[PDB]
Amino acid sequence: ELLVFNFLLILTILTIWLFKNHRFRFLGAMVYGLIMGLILRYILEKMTFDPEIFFNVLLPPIIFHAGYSLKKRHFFQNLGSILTYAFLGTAISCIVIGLIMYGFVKAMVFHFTDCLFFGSLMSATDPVTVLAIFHELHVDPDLYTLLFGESVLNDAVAIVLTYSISIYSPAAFFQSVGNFLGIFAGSFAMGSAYAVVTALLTKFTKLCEFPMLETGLFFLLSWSAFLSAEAAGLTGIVAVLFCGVTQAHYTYNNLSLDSKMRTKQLFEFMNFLAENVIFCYMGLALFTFQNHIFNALFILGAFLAIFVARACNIYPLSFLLNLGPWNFQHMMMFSGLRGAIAFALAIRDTESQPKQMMFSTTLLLVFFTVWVFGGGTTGENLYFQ
Amino acid sequence: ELLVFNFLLILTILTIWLFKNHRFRFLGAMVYGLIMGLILRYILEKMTFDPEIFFNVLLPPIIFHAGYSLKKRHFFQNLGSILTYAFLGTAISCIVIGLIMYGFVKAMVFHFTDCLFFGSLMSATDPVTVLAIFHELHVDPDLYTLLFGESVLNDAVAIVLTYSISIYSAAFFQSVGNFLGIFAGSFAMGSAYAVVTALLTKFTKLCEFPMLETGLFFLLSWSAFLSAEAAGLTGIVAVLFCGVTQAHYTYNNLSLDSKMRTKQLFEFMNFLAENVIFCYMGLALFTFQNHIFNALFILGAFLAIFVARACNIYPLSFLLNLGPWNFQHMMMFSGLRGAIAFALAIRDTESQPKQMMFSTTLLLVFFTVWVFGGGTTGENLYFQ
Repeated sequence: ELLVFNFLLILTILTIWLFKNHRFRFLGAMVYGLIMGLILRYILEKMTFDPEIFFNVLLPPIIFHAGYSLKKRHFFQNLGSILTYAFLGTAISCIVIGLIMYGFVKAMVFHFTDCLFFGSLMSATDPVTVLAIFHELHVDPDLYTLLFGESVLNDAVAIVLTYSISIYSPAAFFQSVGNFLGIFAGSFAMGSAYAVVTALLTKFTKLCEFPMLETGLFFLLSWSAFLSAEAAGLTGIVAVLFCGVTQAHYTYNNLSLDSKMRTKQLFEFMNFLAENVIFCYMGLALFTFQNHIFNALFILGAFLAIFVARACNIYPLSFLLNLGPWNFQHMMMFSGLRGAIAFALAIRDTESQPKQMMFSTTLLLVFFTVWVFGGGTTGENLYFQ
Repeated sequence: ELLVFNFLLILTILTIWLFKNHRFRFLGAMVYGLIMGLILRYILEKMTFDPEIFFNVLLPPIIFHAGYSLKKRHFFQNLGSILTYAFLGTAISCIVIGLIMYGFVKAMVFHFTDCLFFGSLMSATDPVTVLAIFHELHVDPDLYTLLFGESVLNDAVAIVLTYSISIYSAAFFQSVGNFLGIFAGSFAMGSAYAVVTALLTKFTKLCEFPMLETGLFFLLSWSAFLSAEAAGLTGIVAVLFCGVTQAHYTYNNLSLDSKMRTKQLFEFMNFLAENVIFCYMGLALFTFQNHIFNALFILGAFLAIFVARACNIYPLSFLLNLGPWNFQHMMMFSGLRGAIAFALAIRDTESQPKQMMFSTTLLLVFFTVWVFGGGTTGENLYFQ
């Protein structure tokens, strides 16, 4: 694994250079999915040293900046809608299984347990490209906050919800519900406890006179909450650190006054390496030869179902919210990408079932298809408002 | 392994507490490492998993800040004096081998090639505690910049030199060329990436994109370390140290925004050097197969400790007087032993079943020298 890491960096200068050079083009690392892969089709196994378990420990730093960048402009404005969109994860899962179940059934003119697994897997929605486009336009703040809040909550629900399905074993349905509620409640309680401990430590003790000591303690205490989840056996490790929203609510504002900018720059740099996760999408598309061995003709069943499922649970959910404004226009815009986190779930143990491989293959084509919406976003923005 | 890192953080949290309490204490974090091991001793192998190759990849962030923190106030006034201490690593190894050679021969009442490894390894000296004292007191700026000079340079020299004599087996001539060739190639390739970084930020306008140039600087600097290892050029730690020219040119050209961020970001990882400071007791209490020897050869090495830092600086610095120094800084150079020398002793730590004595001996050296470092303010007032 000597020069394997070098290839990750070497291509990344090109990714950095693409953003600066192609700043005004019609339309960064996602472009290399087609051209770059074929040249190396002939080190392939080593470029695959990528360990799934270690993929779920470099993601929490990505999640932390998402929860550390809240502007507190939606806690009393659109928080209720976001909490209403917590049921969207259940809504997407129960509707995706509605159509995809008939998909492979009509293929033969195998169990239902993995059908639920795919539905909960696809529920993640992280339109980072759309959010970046909205931010640079510095417009529609109401849509900016509401969409961003929905994007960081469903994936947190998705990771917790899919685990209970994987351990479903009959009745025993309430056992899976208890595991879902227990893990999610435990993740929030213990995860926020470390943030509270960090907040109270810097609220009374006059440690703010040492900018590095508070900076180092802040990173260690925040990372300890994520680490403690695996030690105690409580799963949802991604959701544990995501609950550090209260960390930016109390610890940031209490007495820092110097590391306020330092915390962002140190942590956004970790989030600035999100192209590595972006690069990993195409990496498993060709390097992991066995992963995409099937590429079966089940795409059309998932292609039609993945958009109609989102279509049939955005307006009805917003219709209920409208009973108790919203411009009646934002629901069309809502339908963005299909989740950055989503890829990691499809690579869980990678061969548990014969169809476990083809879920990743279907997900790979999703990333190669839905990303055109990110490019066709400026035109869509001016189309409506 | 999931909960192994968790126990490292809690003891690392207490390090911040110790440095918080010590504003006026007579005086270090070196205490909790010993205390933590006793609790677990009275989980063992899992705590000290610590892959040997993985120690050399968490080390470069420590070296990078040292080369990036230069005040550019020494290359014009004491550059020659500091470069004269490039032979100090060899000069220390010239006399350390002599005493250690008689240490086991007289005790016996292996071969001398192992003495070379111990002498080259011992030449490292990074008295980070000494620099912290001078900075807080804000005194002796000439002494502060001179001490920082050889302290960080010889660490790279020790790592590159010990490899040549480790494979050395007349045959001594090409070992020097191997040592010189790697060191020469480290400066070329190591500064090659720095030149590329410098020219990119001076011609193309990256000043308007501060969110992007910070990643570019980190990626290019890191790639210098990765390229050296992959290409087969050893002394990869020295290769990243050859990026000292980034602070000379890249840091000053057109950043104007990330100047502070680049310093803080890399210095933040250097603040995580307590893990290196804490990996001693992790291996000094839990690795029962490693440190169980603790042979009665410490006195032979301990006598070599003081004379190594005396038989060289007093003669060599006398030569520099030919072309003041007040004769107080002359004796002050006998500082600490640093923290980089640990990794050279753990190079798979299994060359021979009985030769692992050097790993045992080095661990006691850190404890013995640390208490000497604690009583540094007393020597500061006695001399100056």
